[PDB]
Amino acid sequence: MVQPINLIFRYLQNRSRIQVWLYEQVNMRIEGCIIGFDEYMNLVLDDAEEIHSKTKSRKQLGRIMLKGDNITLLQSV
Amino acid sequence: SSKMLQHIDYRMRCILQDGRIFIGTFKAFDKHMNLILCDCDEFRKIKPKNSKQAEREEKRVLGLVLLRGENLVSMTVEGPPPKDTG
Amino acid sequence: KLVRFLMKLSHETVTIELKNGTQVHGTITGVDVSMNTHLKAVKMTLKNREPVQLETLSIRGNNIRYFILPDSLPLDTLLVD
Amino acid sequence: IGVPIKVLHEAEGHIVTCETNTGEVYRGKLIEAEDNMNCQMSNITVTYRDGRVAQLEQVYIRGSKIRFLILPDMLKNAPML
Amino acid sequence: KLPHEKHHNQPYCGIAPYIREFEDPRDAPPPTRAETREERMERKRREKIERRQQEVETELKMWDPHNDPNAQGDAFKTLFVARVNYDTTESKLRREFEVYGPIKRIHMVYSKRSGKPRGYAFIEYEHERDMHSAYKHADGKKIDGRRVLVDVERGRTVKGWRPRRLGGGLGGTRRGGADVNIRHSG
Amino acid sequence: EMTPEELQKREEEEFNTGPLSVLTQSVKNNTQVLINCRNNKKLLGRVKAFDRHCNMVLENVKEMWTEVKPVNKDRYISKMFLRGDSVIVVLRNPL
Amino acid sequence: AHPPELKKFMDKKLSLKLNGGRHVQGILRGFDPFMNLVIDECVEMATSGQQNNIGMVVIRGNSIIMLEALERV
RNA sequence: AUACUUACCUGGCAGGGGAGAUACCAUGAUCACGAAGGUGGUUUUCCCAGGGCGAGGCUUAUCCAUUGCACUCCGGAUGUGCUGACCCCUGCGAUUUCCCCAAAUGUGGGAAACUCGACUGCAUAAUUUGUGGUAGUGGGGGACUGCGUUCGCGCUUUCCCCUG
Repeated sequence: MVQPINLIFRYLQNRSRIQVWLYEQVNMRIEGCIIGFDEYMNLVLDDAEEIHSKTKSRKQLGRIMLKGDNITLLQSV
Repeated sequence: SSKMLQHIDYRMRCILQDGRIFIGTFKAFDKHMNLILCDCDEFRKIKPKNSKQAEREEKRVLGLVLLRGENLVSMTVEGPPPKDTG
Repeated sequence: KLVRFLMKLSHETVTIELKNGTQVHGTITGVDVSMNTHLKAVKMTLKNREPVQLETLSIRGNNIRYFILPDSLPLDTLLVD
Repeated sequence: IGVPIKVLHEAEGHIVTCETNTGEVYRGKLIEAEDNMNCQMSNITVTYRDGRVAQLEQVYIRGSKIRFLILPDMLKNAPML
Repeated sequence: KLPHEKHHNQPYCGIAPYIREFEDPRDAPPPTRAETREERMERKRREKIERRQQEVETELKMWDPHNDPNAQGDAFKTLFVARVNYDTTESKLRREFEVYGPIKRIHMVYSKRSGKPRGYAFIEYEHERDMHSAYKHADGKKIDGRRVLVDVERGRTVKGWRPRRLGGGLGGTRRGGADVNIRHSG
Repeated sequence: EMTPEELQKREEEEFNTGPLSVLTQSVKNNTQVLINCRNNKKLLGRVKAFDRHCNMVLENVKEMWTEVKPVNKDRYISKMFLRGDSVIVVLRNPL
Repeated sequence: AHPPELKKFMDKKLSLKLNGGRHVQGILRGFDPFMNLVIDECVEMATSGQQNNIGMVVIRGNSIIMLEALERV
């Protein structure tokens, strides 16, 4: 039985660009290569890109962190 | 904590976070404030977008209801409990 | 903690605002650790509604926005504990 | 446990209604109940905020995301009440 | 309406247009910084500590530990016994501490004003070797039903040594609660 | 917590050196502070006490907000009790 | 810290409701006391009719509102 | 029926009003008389923290008697809903053992023992209620645009007013 913690650890080792959805925001999304995570579900990315469905513009942010409560859905590549 | 114990079985009106008013027989509660209402009716205030008309009330009968304390704002006694005497 | 100070304001008059813009003015009779307060002989004023005088009202602590205490309250003496 | 929780556990197996924070109201037969208000239902009828309805076969709902629940009035005859 | 479908006609704005604080030179009232039943206790706690500390300097200059008429004999030979029962007769203290060696002189201290027995005495053996034999054996002895401790008297041997009243000494029978066990001995 | 003992004083050092020290120095020096709450309104006043929950005891406060042309509205409250959850941002006198 | 009794929906095609009016659909493989679910063959199911399959994904229980089983368990 | 070794099945930690004053008790303090403080008592003022005593006092009917000459309130009793000074315990529902008072199998006091309560503190502001993405951010009456139109309206752009 695969759990989210073990799966998140796999994505981390793989360094794949994981996309994340925002809490209460459908129009905004974030994607980046995860570097680490804590029990609070907070995720840190090496190179983040803020993409909007309406604007389709990818804003470069770099090494950043994101709150776990704001996470809504994880997506691979 | 007699402030709440004294009010068991009374006809209390629960105020919801969304603005609704649940009037029912307050049966029991808990530390989380989860109440049990009997013969509850739901009221909601709708704004008049057509003209200067009286506020529109839409009653709705529910019966027995269990309200989560997190969604409960406040509660007051609308009237005494249903008298069983003739 | 600080909620203990809130439980000491029984029988005094204050004006509390709610997260939905509702204002409630009345005398306090009891408060709990969850910030839930019971006010007797209280008057409620919902947003875009008419004021109404309620003889009692038990409010939860989560939906509270802030309180308005009297001008003569002894803070230095009441905050010792 | 809490008395409201016990009234919910004994209500297992009967038709109950559940409203969520997103406004949806679910009415159907209750399958499983838990202390944390997690409820499992079957053959429910959902009502959206707009008014449209839909059909489902087997559904589970988180407890924290429930506004309130409607149970059979006959439960008032419980021994605790 | 729902929190997600609510049309925010006036969402949360910043605070850039709301900086209207008071000027710097308009400092706050200096006398409005104090608290009751928090500093007066510390103020009284500091004086009693300092008052004694100042009183300590006066006693050291007046009284000399080494130059004590009661104290006699070689310091390395003399022994110190405390926690002794008040009912212990002088002969009982001799016969119990003579097993380790002959006692040249024995001095039992008494209250200066009350005259009551202090509970500790100084034992002077004839030979320095006889004392050391008691250091290990005497410690932990049971005299008159009450355990007693025994250590070489440091009043005139150890550099920088002083008794309780001067902040030194050993044993914590009256130290912080639940910090010094009564069963353990020196 | 990391210190499950009941004698833990983690909260003590936190308010003295942690981010919540902004309120301690405010009550110490009796300096004003502007707070942005979930009401979309800004509250400027002094502080007298607080705790870990970010609940401050304010006095001589001035509420300010705007509706809609955009019209500003302000009032005064000499003594009030602010909750923490409804707070968004806090700003001491930058002087 | 009692976990939810989601053993019934294990290895079943479900359709989950999210907070911001978003919905997904996939086969469940595991859960946690906090309702953190890992579903495979998941579709985004955006507001429009378009469909986008990505496969294995993770969902936080704090955002899960309701979950219905299309296979009736 | 007792003790010993193993497997299996059940379970959350700290506690017992709080802040001041204690000259006096205990701790009989490890240095030639001594600590202070602290800890555990006893004494002593309070936020009164809950109770027990209900004297006194407040509201109104029922019953009884009075034809009364006062100007310092007030005839007697029951019922409804209240208040309440002074004086007592600092708070346990249950169980176990020692000593003692005793109307001696009961009625009580001085000691602890470790046992349940959902009493409190921390895990409790880190997803499931006790610290927010439920913000409250409007509505209406007159003049004032456009698109579609079933001419009722949906969306959209302006000024002055009543309303919260």
